[PDB]
Amino acid sequence: EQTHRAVFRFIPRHPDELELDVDDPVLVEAEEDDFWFRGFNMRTGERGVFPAFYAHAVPG
Amino acid sequence: EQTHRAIFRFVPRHEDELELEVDDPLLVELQAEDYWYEAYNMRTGARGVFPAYYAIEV
Repeated sequence: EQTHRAVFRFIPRHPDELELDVDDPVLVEAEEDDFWFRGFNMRTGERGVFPAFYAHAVPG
Repeated sequence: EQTHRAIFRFVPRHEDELELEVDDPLLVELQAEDYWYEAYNMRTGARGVFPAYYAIEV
């Protein structure tokens, strides 16, 4: 189930990060470090963490 | 000369990252094409990188 949609492009600098393009559907699984979300980019099939404010909740 | 202000709370997960509280004054030294910025946090005196969306120009 999709939980969020990316609002801004996020390109990893760190190997544990999830790349996001604008509009990407994301399933947010959990918060790791405060305001870091672990998610699944449903478009790319990748998993990783990203800064939480990059994603906006959607009904899915 | 402040260039930006932080608009989102950013807690570093990674060693190179700059912690941001909302409204922190920032001097952005490097905007990279991967949409990370490298800055001096003018409140905390720290330096590091943070995601471009988390700051706006003043």
